[PDB]
Amino acid sequence: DVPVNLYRPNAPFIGKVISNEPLVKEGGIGIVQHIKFDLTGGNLKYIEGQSIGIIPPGVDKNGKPERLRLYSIASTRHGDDVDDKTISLCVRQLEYKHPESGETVYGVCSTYLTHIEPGSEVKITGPVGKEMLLPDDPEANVIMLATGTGIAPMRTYLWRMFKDAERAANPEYQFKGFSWLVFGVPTTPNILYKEELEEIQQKYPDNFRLTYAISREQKNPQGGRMYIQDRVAEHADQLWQLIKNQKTHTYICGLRGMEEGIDAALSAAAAKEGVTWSDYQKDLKKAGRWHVETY
Ligand SMILES: Cc1cc2nc3c(=O)[nH]c(=O)nc-3n(C[C@H](O)[C@H](O)[C@H](O)COP(=O)(O)OP(=O)(O)OC[C@H]3O[C@@H](n4cnc5c(N)ncnc54)[C@H](O)[C@@H]3O)c2cc1C
Repeated sequence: DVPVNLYRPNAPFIGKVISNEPLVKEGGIGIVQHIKFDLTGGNLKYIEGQSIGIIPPGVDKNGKPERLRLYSIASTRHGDDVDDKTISLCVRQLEYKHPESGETVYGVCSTYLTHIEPGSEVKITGPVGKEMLLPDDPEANVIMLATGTGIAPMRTYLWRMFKDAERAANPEYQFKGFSWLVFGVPTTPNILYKEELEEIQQKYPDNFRLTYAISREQKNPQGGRMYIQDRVAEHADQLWQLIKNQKTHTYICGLRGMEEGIDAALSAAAAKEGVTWSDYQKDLKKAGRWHVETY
């Protein structure tokens, strides 16, 4: 029932770019683009939580072909237009430091993708991943802990859950559980999909809670910048009480190193009731209720 590896690196799907919109608004940090691809002419199917590979053009410094980089799928199975013909990605341009040869180094595949023109052909492989899939249980609770581009799989769940055209397209899935997104970003102009996330919270105030950790605008109780781990510690008792429900699934996605602060908050909360979190978390992973994708 889960599509996997319908296309592989030795014979990828050649899709075309339809659009390439900026997501970071004026005053924000960096470049993050929303890129939609045409899937007509092939049989690429996918579902929510999965990833696809992109093969960038060119050769590395040794003269070898550039390999694929994985990107979380940012659209539901139906695409943004709910027509089953497209797929979207949420790509941040990677750039960095002086202690790495030269001055500023630009990532090959993320620079390629964030500056790609409509009409351009792209090499696509996949889909891949069964670690971040959404339960078909409409009464599930869904905790979502994201930073930056880790918002991508979360957007596929929330759109499936709360978009009107999705609800009309998926008769089998009419969500009525509770979902909570904690989204960590550096500025308010960096809140990817801010307008659409906040519209969902207005229509479904009993089914969706939205919490931000904005580091250049908020301080934690110790005086430092507000990060997602500071927000998780703030609500650690509530998050633990929801995690004890048999229906609750937790998703964590973003850049590596966010998992350590989430566990230390949830550890202190579990300890109060005589539970060892790291032991409890193993059972959750085997049960398929603890989903992690960091990179
Ligand atoms: C499952 C999965 C899902 C992903 N989803 C997304 C997504 O939705 N959106 C998204 O933008 N990205 C996503 N990523 C990351 C993405 O695959 C690529 O790694 C990223 O876009 C950078 O690729 P590049 O080709 O731009 O960089 P490369 O050109 O390969 O540059 C990366 C290399 O340079 C180095 N480097 C990187 N950062 C630094 C730093 N601060 N200091 C020093 N050296 C550094 C390392 O050697 C790293 O291997 C995902 C990764 C995985 C594994």
